[PDB]
Amino acid sequence: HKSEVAHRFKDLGEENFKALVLIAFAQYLQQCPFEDHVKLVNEVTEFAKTCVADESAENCDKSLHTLFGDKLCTVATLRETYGEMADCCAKQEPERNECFLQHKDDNPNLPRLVRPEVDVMCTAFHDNEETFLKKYLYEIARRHPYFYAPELLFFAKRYKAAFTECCQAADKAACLLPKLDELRDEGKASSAKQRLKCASLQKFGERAFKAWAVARLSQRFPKAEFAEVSKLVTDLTKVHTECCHGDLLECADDRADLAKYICENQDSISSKLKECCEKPLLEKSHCIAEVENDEMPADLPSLAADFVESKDVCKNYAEAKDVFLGMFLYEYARRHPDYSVVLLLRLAKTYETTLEKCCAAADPHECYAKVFDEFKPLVEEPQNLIKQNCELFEQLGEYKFQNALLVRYTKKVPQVSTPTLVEVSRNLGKVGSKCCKHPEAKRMPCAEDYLSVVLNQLCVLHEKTPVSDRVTKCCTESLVNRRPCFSALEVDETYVPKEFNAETFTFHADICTLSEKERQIKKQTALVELVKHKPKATKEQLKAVMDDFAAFVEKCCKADDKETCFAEEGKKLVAASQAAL
Ligand SMILES: CCCCCCCCCCCCCCCC(=O)O
Ligand SMILES: CCCCCCCCCCCCCCCC(=O)O
Ligand SMILES: CCCCCCCCCCCCCCCC(=O)O
Ligand SMILES: CCCCCCCCCCCCCCCC(=O)O
Repeated sequence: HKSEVAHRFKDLGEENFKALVLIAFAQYLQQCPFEDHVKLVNEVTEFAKTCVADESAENCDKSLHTLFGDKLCTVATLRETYGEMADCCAKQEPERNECFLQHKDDNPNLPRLVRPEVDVMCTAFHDNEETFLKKYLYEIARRHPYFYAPELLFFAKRYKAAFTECCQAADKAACLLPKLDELRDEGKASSAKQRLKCASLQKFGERAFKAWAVARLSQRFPKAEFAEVSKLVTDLTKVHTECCHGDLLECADDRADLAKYICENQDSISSKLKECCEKPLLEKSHCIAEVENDEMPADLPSLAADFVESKDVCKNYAEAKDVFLGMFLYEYARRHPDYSVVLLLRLAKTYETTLEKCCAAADPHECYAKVFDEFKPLVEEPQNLIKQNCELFEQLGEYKFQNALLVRYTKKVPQVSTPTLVEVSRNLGKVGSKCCKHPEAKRMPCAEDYLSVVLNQLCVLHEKTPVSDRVTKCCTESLVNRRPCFSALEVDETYVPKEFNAETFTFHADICTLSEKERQIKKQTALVELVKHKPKATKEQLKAVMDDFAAFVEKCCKADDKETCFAEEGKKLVAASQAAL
């Protein structure tokens, strides 16, 4: 097109356009005040309309990167506020855009965003909807300069829906707060998935990611032929690499192109893409990436004929090893939408090892004969862990389950700080609440999806302040052995018990007025501290102390003159508990 500004403006619409321009500037000029970004947006938008009325008007022929860089270099305080970044303005466009990219601050020093009171939010939202929503969109964007813009917009619209609905309800807070919590959770989850997947693309190279994409794309598109899944894997690897580099426009064009291709070849790929492919370009790739798995073909043979009994397995494997393993993965994954991607990768890995050991042995066709028998245990491992853990979650509530995990992982890595054990145990509990309500046929993908974020959050924390050599080993391992590495952690039989500190086990009547959430975190904190002090306590002993404590709390929150109850009965509870252990 003669005018990229005009074409993007027509295709996106005025509203999406303004929001995206705001996110972009917010991500590059992370320290300018909101009203500055508003003025930049309005100026750019006005220019855009000029180009929509006539693509030949001056400057409309310029590229997007040139116009963006020009507006950046129009900020008069650029050198005072950003220093080096102002030097990018001396370069010509190919180098200028890259320089700006590099000078994005992934960790700016900005005060933590305070969630105001529900009445304050609803009042501002009603009295000034667009400034209320846009200011927050800027506050979020400036704190995630590498978060993909369009997805941030997709979140923003869900925030708008949350306020439009809840600020009319009688119990506003009961409506909104859970929704704001969900949005926050998905936001940090996604924002960490991005960083994780790029760090894997850099650490382990294109091949491993290609493997992953074969598995997931095959579960999603079982009716597609291998050549098509392979074409999509190559294009998807390109998209991810480019998006991990950072350029918004390049990444967007790559995703839009892939979406166009997938929508023109629906019959070759999937039958559940009908509506996604009718959505506007802004939502297309997003919709296609979230679509449910396609129904798998009914009359699918077993893999025995192609990958075991057939002669030429070694010939077809040495001919193009990665293509062959890709074919094995493809056939296996499209047959098992129930398996996790990582599990399929342990299968493909195992099959690769044995094909390596057997095609060089006396008789290959006999060495690799009973290979699929090797898959069974690797498959039953996550299955048994799911059955047992969801079975435990059905017995105990979410909270008591959290306490079970708390005791197990505290005994496993007692060197981890207390608040981190509490937060990991509670998060794992939430994963149990969410996935255990699916049937078995759909539980393992769920767990993986959630575990990858939880075990990810742990690892970043552990990187900043390392404590356990075993946890470091699990965090530096390949993303396929990460979860198994954590499951392999054993109780630390070398840990020296922590010194008894009376205050750690002293309780005051304020606990009676705390919210259920803060009361829970207080008791769970004391429970971790209790296991760290008496790490060798047995399940029954621990239950006895916890029972004593629970009854003690309900007695002192029910008594006249509560503080003396907590101090007296507190002394008795502690003495008795030390004696029992
Ligand atoms: C369409 C071809 C894609 C290439 C497929 C290669 C399959 C390799 C299978 C081994 C598992 C790969 C998992 C990554 C970890 C590793 O490097 O070992
Ligand atoms: C003068 C222009 C400055 C910058 C303009 C804002 C950039 C807008 C381009 C982003 C459009 C995203 C297209 C859809 C994304 C996707 O399908 O993946
Ligand atoms: C990064 C996605 C951009 C749009 C192209 C994807 C459309 C094909 C659907 C396959 C998506 C599978 C799940 C996400 C893949 C990924 O980004 O790693
Ligand atoms: C920063 C250090 C964090 C260390 C946290 C220690 C607790 C590890 C949590 C392990 C969860 C993985 C669950 C896999 C299934 C299993 O329980 O075996």
